[PDB]
Amino acid sequence: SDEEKVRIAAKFITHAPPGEFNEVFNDVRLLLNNDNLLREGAAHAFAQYNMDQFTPVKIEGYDDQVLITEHGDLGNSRFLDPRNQISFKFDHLRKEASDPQPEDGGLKSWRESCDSALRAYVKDHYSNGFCTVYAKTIDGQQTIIACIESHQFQPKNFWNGRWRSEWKFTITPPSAQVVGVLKIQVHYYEDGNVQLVSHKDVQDSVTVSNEVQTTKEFIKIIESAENEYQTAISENYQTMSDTTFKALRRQLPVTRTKIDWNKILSYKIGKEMQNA
Amino acid sequence: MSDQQLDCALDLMRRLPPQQIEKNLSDLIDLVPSLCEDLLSSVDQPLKIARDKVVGKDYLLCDYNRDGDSYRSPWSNKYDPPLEDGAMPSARLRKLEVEANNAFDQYRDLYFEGGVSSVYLWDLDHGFAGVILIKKAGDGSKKIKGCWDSIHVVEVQEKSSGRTAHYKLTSTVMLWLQTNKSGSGTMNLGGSLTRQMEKDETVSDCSPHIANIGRLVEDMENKIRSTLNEIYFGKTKDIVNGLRSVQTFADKSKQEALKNDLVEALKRKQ
Amino acid sequence: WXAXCPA
Amino acid sequence: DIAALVVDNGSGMCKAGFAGDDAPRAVFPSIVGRPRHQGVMVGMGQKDSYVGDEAQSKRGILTLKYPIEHGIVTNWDDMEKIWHHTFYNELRVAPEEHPVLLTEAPLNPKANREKMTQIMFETFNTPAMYVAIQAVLSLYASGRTTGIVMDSGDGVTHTVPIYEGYALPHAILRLDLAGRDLTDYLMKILTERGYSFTTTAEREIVRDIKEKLCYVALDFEQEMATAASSSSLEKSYELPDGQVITIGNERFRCPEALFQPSFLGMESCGIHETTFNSIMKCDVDIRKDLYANTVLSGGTTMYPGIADRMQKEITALAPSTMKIKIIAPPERKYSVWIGGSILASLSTFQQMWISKQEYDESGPSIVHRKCF
Amino acid sequence: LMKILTERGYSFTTTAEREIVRDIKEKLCYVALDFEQEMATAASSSSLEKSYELPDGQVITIGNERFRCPEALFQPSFLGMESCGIHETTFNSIMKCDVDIRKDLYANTVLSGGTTMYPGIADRMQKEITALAPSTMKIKIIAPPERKYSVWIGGSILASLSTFQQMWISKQEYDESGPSIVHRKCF
Ligand SMILES: Nc1ncnc2c1ncn2[C@@H]1O[C@H](COP(=O)(O)OP(=O)(O)O)[C@@H](O)[C@H]1O
Ligand SMILES: Nc1ncnc2c1ncn2[C@@H]1O[C@H](COP(=O)(O)OP(=O)(O)O)[C@@H](O)[C@H]1O
Ligand SMILES: [Mg+2]
Repeated sequence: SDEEKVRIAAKFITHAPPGEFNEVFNDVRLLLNNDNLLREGAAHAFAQYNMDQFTPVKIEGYDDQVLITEHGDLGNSRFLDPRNQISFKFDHLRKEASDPQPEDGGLKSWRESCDSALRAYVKDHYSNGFCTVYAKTIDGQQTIIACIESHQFQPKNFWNGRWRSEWKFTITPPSAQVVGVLKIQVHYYEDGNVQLVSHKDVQDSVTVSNEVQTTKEFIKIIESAENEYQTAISENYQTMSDTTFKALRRQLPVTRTKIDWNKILSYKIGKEMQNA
Repeated sequence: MSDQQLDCALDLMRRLPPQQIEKNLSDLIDLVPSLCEDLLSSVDQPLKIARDKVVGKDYLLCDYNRDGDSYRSPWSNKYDPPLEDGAMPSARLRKLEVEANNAFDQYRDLYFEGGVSSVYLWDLDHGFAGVILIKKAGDGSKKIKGCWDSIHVVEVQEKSSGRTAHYKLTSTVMLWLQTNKSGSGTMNLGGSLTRQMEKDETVSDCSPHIANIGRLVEDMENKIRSTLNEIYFGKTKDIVNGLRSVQTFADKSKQEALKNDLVEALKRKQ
Repeated sequence: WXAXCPA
Repeated sequence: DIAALVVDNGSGMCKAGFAGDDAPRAVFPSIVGRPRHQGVMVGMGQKDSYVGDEAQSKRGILTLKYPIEHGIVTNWDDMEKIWHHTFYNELRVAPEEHPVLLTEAPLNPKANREKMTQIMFETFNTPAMYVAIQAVLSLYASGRTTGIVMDSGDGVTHTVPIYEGYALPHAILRLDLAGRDLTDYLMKILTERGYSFTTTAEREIVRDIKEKLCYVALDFEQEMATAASSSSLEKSYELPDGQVITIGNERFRCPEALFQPSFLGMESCGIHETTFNSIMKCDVDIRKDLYANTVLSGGTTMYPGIADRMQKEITALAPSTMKIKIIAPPERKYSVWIGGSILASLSTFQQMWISKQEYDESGPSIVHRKCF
Repeated sequence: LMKILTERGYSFTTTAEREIVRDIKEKLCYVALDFEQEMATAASSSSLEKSYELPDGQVITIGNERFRCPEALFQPSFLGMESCGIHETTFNSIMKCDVDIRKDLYANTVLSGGTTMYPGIADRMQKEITALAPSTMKIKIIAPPERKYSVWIGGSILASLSTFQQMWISKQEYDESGPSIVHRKCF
């Protein structure tokens, strides 16, 4: 059925490697061979993808880009920038912002206390990343959501990469839970395809003060946590060749010398004595 | 448009997760029906272990030992399901096919420490061309979870002088890894690769056709696994590093000043 | 031996 | 006034001199010798440790220890003897009034450089010092601001791609295979014909036999067939006791271990694949610049025929549109030192010495944020 | 032993007498567990001396010289040699092996051949190798009570295998490539 064929299209599209949505989309369109079906069905899948990517976009005439997220989804293909307190229509196919409208409670103080400290963490540690503080109330609890994205794409060096991150804090006086999720994807396509995909949960708790100093607790945790996660990854790639990647296949035999294909019967005889 | 459909479908299989290629490729076939026989015969697939009940050694399934909807087991030379008119190699080749199945079982044992392997052979007008299949999966513990899939295609141009032959190998390697720790989270690495090479080695009683390809395969797999470890240890490492510094890196005036002085001095000196 | 050591 | 001192002090040999000359003043084997037997004759002078060239001269009664192993200092109380000998017996100048430039192989533990600067400041009282990367200077010695330097000292190997002077720290490939491993493997393969060199002194005999006769062949299998079919690759050597040994196949089997480390029991890649990975690990817009300006260096690259062999291997690895060109200077052995004498003699480098005042106000760790 | 026995006043220099020296060695000498403590034991009170009778009927008496001969295994400096003892030799040979397999190596360290049949060599080897290897590792010096012929026993076991019935270099094979064929077949 064209519903299932379109369902298979959403499968393929929503797994597109970061920065390669357009290249997947053209082939999926041409293989489906129906722009009308794809324009009526896949408009959900494109939105699913642009949220999963925390897609950054430049609002025209404004000083910083904004991150497309479910935490900013207003329906109608509108999204919120909580920094300027304005919403825009977003083109989920073209990645264009349009129609900036005013989109003005007690979370404001927190929204600010956090955002400048978060932009300081971005300025300190990210080369070309972005961030946003969304804020919401859940069952009367004040909930602050801090989002980070970084993405380098180089279709002339043949590699694409992304480092997304999301954090939650909920005011539970004199304390809070801290929930973090760190997500990475990367792909290299020079004469072969190699892909890293990796997600980590982080969780901790904090003791409250005024909003300002409480924010510096939040950032000091996030800094320590991302520093440890990236450290763990660097040590892991410096250790896999002799442990994990060594598990699947051995770089060289226990002999530490290539096989001597003349002698090949001799390699039986140890295992003969395990039956003897 | 048909090749434009075909070249676009092959661009999909470079831009998907490699853990589910045998799922995505079936899905791509599921979406379009006109490309069934092509992509099963053109792009690679992870293998499929079937069971031998006569002798009791596992083996692998591909298109070269396939006749109709059955598959030739190399350890018994009988198709399962039982066919009474299949495709058999010559009595010259059955001597070699067990010999190459002895050697690449031994290359399976020293390098992988487990897994399954298979060799098949078929004939050409002036030589023989074969296939070497190898699969090894995770042993059961969680840091090992993932599979390796090696597929080779050799061909041999036996020159009628009887001294030297022309060897040609087109290898591909499918890989997927998943490691889990408390500090590193959950890394689901993986990928794929293909290469080819040639050789003109002499053939004699001191270096037969079994020992000739036996140096050809384990050299190419070493040249493939070494540089595949230098894509992980290569780009996918410092791409992740090149996305922030743990350190506030300062300005560089005098370092750059020394660079400039060196440049100016070497404009005369060189 | 021939060089170094007797044998 | 005062002229800066340059001291390589890499594995195997210490090369030191004054900055401004075109050759190191003193080159001596960086070893330390302890007497293996107890003296019986008095009134003729007895030392508990011969250092430098004296040790190699009297190696027949000494146990010889190299203070550096694989580029990492293993016994500092002998490295201090090495430096004291360098300063007072070869250069003949007190270090307390001469700034010094030292070299370090890349990717060496931070504790090594830290202890190095701490010793150089607190024991020898030098007014100021600096630590440069051992491979970067060798690209200055050739005048190339950009290019890939393959340095292969006697004990360590490293390939460093450097563009516009700023070396790329993400493509610096280390390799533990070097001259000392080639000496060990040469001993092990000499055992095949019946020659057993096993003592610490005889390692210098086999080391000299390698530095003199060994050579890298273009095609290994063809040369193996040649050395098997006839006796035209036989060469004779004369030990320092008069015996005459003869080596055939072993002449090129030993150095070829650089290109196939499997021969030596090493899982790593050869030096040609290492250089190709160092060129492939960087951008695709400068990969070509690196291919045309490949600079060799270090003593282990002084083998006859390594240039053509490296060129063949790299052009077989690299694409067919890139032009390969191996730049092999005629004085590679001292290339790292020469490049130093340039860097120290620059009129813009004298604002980069770690001054003793700066040291005491910031501790040793300042070396980790002053030297790149 | 032919050298250290002179300090007592004995002279064996003839090849016929080297056999008597070998017989005294494999009858009285024994490795000590703490060489310095046994030296102090011998210097404190003579209770280690044993009487041996040559084929002439003289009654020689070796005391301290019992363990000074086998100790030369662990300290080749006594023989004017530079290399290290047998324990450090085994330690370096093991640490040259692949890291993953080392865990099983330290458990199956086996002594063999004649010279390892010294009284007390097992405990000494174990102490030395466990003081050299880390404490997490399990050191087992397995010493078969018939290790004088273990090489031949293993050769017989290997030769009796049907799988080994194809590994014999045959005469007709020898005629093809000359004696050099031995370098190819044998590992
Ligand atoms: N042609 C050669 N063949 C073999 N070994 C050589 C050759 N040339 C130099 N070497 C080795 O390299 C050493 C010189 O290296 P050098 O340039 O001083 O760097 P390092 O100070 O790290 O040893 C020699 O002493 C020798 O062991
Ligand atoms: N208990 C022992 N103490 C000292 N030496 C011994 C002992 N047992 C055997 N040996 C010595 O070991 C050697 C015998 O070892 P063996 O296994 O026969 O090897 P080989 O065949 O090379 O002699 C002889 O020198 C013998 O005197
Ligand atoms: Mg050097």
